[PDB]
Amino acid sequence: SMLDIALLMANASQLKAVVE
Amino acid sequence: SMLDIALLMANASQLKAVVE
Amino acid sequence: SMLDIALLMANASQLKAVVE
Amino acid sequence: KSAAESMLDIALLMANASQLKAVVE
Amino acid sequence: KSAAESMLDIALLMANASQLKAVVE
Amino acid sequence: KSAAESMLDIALLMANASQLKAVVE
Amino acid sequence: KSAAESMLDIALLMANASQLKAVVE
Amino acid sequence: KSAAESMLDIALLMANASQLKAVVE
Amino acid sequence: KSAAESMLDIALLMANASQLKAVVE
Amino acid sequence: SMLDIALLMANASQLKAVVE
Amino acid sequence: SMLDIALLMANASQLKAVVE
Amino acid sequence: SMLDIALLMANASQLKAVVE
Repeated sequence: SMLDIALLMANASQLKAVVE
Repeated sequence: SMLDIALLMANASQLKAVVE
Repeated sequence: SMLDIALLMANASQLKAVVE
Repeated sequence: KSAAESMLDIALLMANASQLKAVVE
Repeated sequence: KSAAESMLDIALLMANASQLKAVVE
Repeated sequence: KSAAESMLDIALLMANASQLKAVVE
Repeated sequence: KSAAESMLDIALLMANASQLKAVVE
Repeated sequence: KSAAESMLDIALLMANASQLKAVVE
Repeated sequence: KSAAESMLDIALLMANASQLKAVVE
Repeated sequence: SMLDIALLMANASQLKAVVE
Repeated sequence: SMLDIALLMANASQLKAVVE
Repeated sequence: SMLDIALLMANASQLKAVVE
């Protein structure tokens, strides 16, 4: 007997600007 | 007996700007 | 006996701008 | 000039009603 | 000039009603 | 000039009603 | 028993770029 | 027993870029 | 027993960039 | 000159339960 | 000259339970 | 010249329970 309700959300934002 | 409701969401945004 | 309801969503946005 | 406008979304709606009646004599 | 405008979202709604009746004699 | 404006969100709503009735004689 | 489970959502995404160049000599 | 579970949401994302160049000689 | 569980939310994200260049000679 | 972007969204949920 | 961006959202939930 | 960005959100929940 087991009733897991495991549930996730996630975000991400990488930004590698090499502006001269 | 097991009743998992595993469920995810996800986002992502890579951005490698080499603006001169 | 098992009643998984595994289910996902996902997004993505790569952007490699080399604007001069 | 230039431009690049992206947009994108996801929706989800559910009414799951799982049910289990494991029985052993 | 330049520009790059991105936008993106996720929604989710649920009414899960899991139920278990494990019984052993 | 340049610009890079990103935006992104996630929503979630739930009404889980798990229930278990483990019984052993 | 009884039950009445309702759920409903709205999404919206925009990139409006209005622009006006009113000129009078 | 009885039950009445309601849920409802709204999302919105924008990148408005209004611009005006009123000029009079 | 009875029950009435309501839930509801609103999101909003913006990148407004209004701009005005009123000029009179 | 006018550039309205008027725009709406709306929800509603009436519920008149007379459960005895 | 005018650049309105008027825009709304709205929710509502009436509930008149007369449970006895 | 005018650049209004008027914009609203709103919620509501009436509940008139006459439970006996």
